Amino acid sequence: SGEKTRVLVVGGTGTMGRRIVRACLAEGHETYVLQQPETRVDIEKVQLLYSYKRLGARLIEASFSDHQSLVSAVKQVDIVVAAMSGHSILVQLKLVEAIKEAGNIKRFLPSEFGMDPSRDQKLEVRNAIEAAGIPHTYVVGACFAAYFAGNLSQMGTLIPPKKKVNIYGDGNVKVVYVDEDDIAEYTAKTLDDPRTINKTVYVRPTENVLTQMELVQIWEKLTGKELEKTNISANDFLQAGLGHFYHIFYEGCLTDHEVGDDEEASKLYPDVKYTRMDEYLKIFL
Amino acid sequence: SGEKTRVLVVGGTGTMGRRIVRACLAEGHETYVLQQPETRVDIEKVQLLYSYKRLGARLIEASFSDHQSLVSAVKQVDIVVAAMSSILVQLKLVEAIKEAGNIKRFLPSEFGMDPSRMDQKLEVRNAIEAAGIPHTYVVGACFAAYFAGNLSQMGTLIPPKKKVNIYGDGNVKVVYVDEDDIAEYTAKTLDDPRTINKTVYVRPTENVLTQMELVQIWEKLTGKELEKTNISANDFLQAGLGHFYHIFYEGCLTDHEVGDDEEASKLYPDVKYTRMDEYLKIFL
Ligand SMILES: NC(=O)C1=CN([C@@H]2O[C@H](COP(=O)(O)OP(=O)(O)OC[C@H]3O[C@@H](n4cnc5c(N)ncnc54)[C@H](OP(=O)(O)O)[C@@H]3O)[C@@H](O)[C@H]2O)C=CC1
Ligand SMILES: NC(=O)C1=CN([C@@H]2O[C@H](COP(=O)(O)OP(=O)(O)OC[C@H]3O[C@@H](n4cnc5c(N)ncnc54)[C@H](OP(=O)(O)O)[C@@H]3O)[C@@H](O)[C@H]2O)C=CC1
Ligand SMILES: COc1cc(C[C@H](CO)[C@@H](CO)Cc2ccc(O)c(OC)c2)ccc1O
Ligand SMILES: COc1cc(C[C@H](CO)[C@@H](CO)Cc2ccc(O)c(OC)c2)ccc1O
Repeated sequence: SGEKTRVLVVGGTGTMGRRIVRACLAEGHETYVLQQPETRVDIEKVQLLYSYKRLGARLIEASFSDHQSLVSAVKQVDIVVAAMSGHSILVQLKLVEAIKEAGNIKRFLPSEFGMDPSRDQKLEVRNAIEAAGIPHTYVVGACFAAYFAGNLSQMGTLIPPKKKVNIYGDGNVKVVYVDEDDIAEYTAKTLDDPRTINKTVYVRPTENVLTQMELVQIWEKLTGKELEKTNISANDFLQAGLGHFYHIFYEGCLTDHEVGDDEEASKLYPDVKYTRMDEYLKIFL
Repeated sequence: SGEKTRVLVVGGTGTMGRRIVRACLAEGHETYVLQQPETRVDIEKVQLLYSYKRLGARLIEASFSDHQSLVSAVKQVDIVVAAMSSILVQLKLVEAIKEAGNIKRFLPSEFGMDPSRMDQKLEVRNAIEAAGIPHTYVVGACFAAYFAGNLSQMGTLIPPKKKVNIYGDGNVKVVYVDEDDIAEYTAKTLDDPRTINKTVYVRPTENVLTQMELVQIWEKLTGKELEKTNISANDFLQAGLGHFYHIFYEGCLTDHEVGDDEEASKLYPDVKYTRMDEYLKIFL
């Protein structure tokens, strides 16, 4: 009843935000969603937002250009999660100023969910959070399945190729492919977890640590068709986004440091039966 | 098992199309959704399409610029429903339907004002009828999301807080319909022998309301009256504003009777269509 953590989700109509909204409701949190003036005959945003009320969330109107309305919104919750487009990341600095003036917020989870930026606008938001003394949790370390697994890490499409695939290097660099729904559930589980206050939580579910070639081979075993592979060397991979890609697939930046059980999502929350990539890929068959 | 009508939905990731996909699934039709290539780069579209598979729909890949893929798609079904916007894109669909020869009925992208009073939809209708393709035209409603939830105010989709523009005297009857009900009516009519080669008017009786009636439904829900500013026809100097003028000044959705044999809520009385007082509650 009154036991619930009250969470405000900022960016709740986004790809990752909507998942976090639902994950927070499904965890049992009293879930609030920031409603931005953005009606501009955006029928998708509107109906998504109001679909949340049917599930029991509440909407809080505020505007990022109206400092006191952000202050007013965060004063109604205990915890703030932001999941902005990732100019949107730096918009969170206004959010930090409001949390700081509000004084009531117990934890802020900024818009991370990807490459650890501590190896740039995400770092600027971390520094602001830590400067203001706002307790935080940084959720990092995953490749979104929809942008990297469903297309077999090909670019410019979101579904499996039918005949041919580009392999980056030899495709033996380890990558972390995670269904975005699992990222959202780990986020909902960790945001009031005392174990993860002021920590980085790595989302590295063990069985989803895979090379690209391992991901491709999962697909070939599902379809029973060998794809024609073309290996692309680091140098042929001669704008920033291709740079993100190079750090993941050529430098192994998601897997090159081990992580402890006290800081890895699937060990912290072993009850989350995360989606393996053979299961994830079946929907495309 | 296999006594189900097979239906292909074109435009399945759009506002109406997605509703029609689900309504066909809910009606028990073996449901197919056209999967177009430019879908591949849009994660909203992709998650939508593939979520249909989890509900039991199949996807058919085809492209409008590839006649043979259209032909191959329509040979897998018995009925085709299109819900676009690109209205003229349906011409390619018609030639495909024509060549395949197996389609028992085509429902083109209508779901608004009957164009045959009022253009690109008429061109499509001419092509449908010139090819001898049996048809059903679903018309006659204002989408509740675009006209009811905003109390028919413009530039917003949610109820206003204080002011509201009343058009004329707000005494002209308009037809406000939950898009879900339009879709279910479509799903129910598409294989119904009474509606072959007919126009079906979606005009549920309790939802024939003047704008002022709609506003008063909201005031009874909030307990607050709003500031009303009336706008004369002439101040009503966008071709969406023309649509609006026809609806709220000329009353073009309601200036003509429709018979029970051609009105969806009489044809399909088990559809408990959403009344506007229920529809607006979500905004309280
Ligand atoms: N492979 C991976 O690991 C992936 C990780 N990410 C990361 O996840 C996080 C969320 O990314 P993503 O889901 O793609 O973001 P989205 O593009 O889906 O946007 C989500 C929300 O951001 C808000 N937003 C966007 N632009 C603005 C703006 N100018 N002003 C105010 N609000 C804005 C909106 O809030 P509202 O809903 O209220 O309208 C929107 O709903 C990011 O940190 C991103 O880097 C993203 C890609 C894949
Ligand atoms: N007040 C009212 O009653 C309203 C009436 N309508 C009517 O409803 C019907 C459907 O409209 P609506 O659901 O709002 O449409 P949308 O704007 O939601 O678009 C629907 C789908 O049409 C496809 N599409 C759009 N452009 C193209 C194109 N150039 N080529 C190929 N496909 C395209 C796409 O299908 P895909 O998923 O396959 O990519 C798109 O997702 C129309 O006849 C319209 O006049 C619409 C608005 C309100
Ligand atoms: C994994 O870690 C991160 C991942 C991201 C998302 C990246 C970059 O934006 C995605 C696009 O969103 C790349 C991509 C993938 C497939 C595609 O077909 C594609 O076409 C252009 C682009 C951001 C930050 C991260 O830390
Ligand atoms: C009922 O008759 C029809 C109705 C439509 C929908 C029309 C567009 O054409 C809607 C937008 O899609 C107009 C609109 C609505 C609300 C708004 O806040 C708005 O911003 C100003 C503009 C289509 C075809 C029809 O036959």
